[PDB]
Amino acid sequence: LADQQDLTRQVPAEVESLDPAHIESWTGNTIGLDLFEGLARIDASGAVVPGVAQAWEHKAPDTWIFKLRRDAKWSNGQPVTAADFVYAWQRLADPKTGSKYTILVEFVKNASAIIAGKQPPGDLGIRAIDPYTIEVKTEVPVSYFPELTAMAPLTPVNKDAVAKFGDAWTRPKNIVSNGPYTLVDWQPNNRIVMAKSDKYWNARNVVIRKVTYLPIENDETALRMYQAGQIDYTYSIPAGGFGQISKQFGKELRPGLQLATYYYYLKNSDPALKDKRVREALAMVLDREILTSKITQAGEVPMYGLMPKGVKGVQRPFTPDWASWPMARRVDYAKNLLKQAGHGDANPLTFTLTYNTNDLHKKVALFAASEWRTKLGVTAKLENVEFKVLMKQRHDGKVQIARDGWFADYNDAMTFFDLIRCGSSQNTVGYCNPKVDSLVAEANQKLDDGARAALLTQAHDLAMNDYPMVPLFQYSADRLVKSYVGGYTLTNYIDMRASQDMYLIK
Ligand SMILES: [Cl-]
Repeated sequence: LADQQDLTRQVPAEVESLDPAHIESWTGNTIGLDLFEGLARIDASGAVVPGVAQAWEHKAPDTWIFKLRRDAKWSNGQPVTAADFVYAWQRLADPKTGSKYTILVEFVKNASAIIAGKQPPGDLGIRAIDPYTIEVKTEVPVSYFPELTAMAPLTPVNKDAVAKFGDAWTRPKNIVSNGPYTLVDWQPNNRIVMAKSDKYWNARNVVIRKVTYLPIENDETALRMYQAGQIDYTYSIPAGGFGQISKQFGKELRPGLQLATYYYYLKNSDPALKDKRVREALAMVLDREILTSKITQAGEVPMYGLMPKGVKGVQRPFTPDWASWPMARRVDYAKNLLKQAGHGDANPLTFTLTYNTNDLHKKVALFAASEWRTKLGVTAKLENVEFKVLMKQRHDGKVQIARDGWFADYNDAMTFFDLIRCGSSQNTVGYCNPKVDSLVAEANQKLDDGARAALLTQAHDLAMNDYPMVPLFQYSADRLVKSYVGGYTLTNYIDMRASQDMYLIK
């Protein structure tokens, strides 16, 4: 081990919140999971390992038991118990809380009714049998339920701290948390600093003593800082840079694909975008082969639906008929769709295309705009905003076409269905197809995984034929991590890599 154990990690934007109930993003989960620990954790390899729960058991199809360790503590020295989880999950489910991430608790018994305000939060199917024993009842059987409990929004929250401090409870001077690190400094758009916690039950095995998170929007600037030794661990690499970066940094460039999809949000209540024919036309004209081979260049794979190849629970991704058509044929068909929809040359379309400030996103957006102009005569005006603002605008439908992207929360197709299920808190495009939903509910009754998969595949295909959004490609996991950073693996496919699992060598 190295004498010094400070780690500096770059994140793509200012974090939206450090309150587990309001955490929505990759950045929020990465930072929040250093500060809070749930029933389980995802380790450096991507494996689900014990968190506050030392063990768990699938006692019945709809029932899980979690046995908590007895020495889990909050940062103020108070014990962590079953009651803390009951409170946290009820709070998450309560619509008065206003969480945008109710999807994770939705599998729990009665959660839907509670979210809808039909039943009180106390009815939620999580119970403290005793201070160290948790019982969770689910609406339907979920074989992988423990994976979900490793995400930030299901971490416990300290009732007293929230009660005493209200909206200021996550401020460094007020916050109480139970993870391997405690928050020392939070300067928005500047830095977040955290220090190893001596109260964490597994402190003796936590090597990294200080973690610094720097929000840097521009990948090139991030690269410069990495090169200067200001950063040990980047978010990604600049678009089009793989070649020169590989030559200069070699194996520090950690390669792979992620279980994550890059796509354009479409406002489904838009007067034009509400027409499936318009959405489809916009989708079929974009050349994802050129996009990936010439613009992104980091191994990204063209995608036409939400399911990345390799995700458990479906048989295969969605690949539309036209994916293998000559472009000229693609364009003719798409122009005819616009005509059919009443948006021919007599009624030209203009949209605003909003993305979060970043060089890759800008490049992708410029490409889409030119593609749509030259092939369809559709005008997309580019607009860049801060990521936090973009997220809010998508929720509120204040953007028409928007840069979006989803990282799997767990390795099953269900995580991607959170984007298109009627009424889901993360269905921001506003799509609703009851047949798709009923097919999913049916799939989740199947006793056989094969049968389940078939139905989920059918439901996914059915949804994508409606083109509720525009999938572009599968995210590349490529990033730079210094040679002296140990513990990094290439098998963490959802890219949930906690600081406590790494260590500095040399
Ligand atoms: Cl394509």
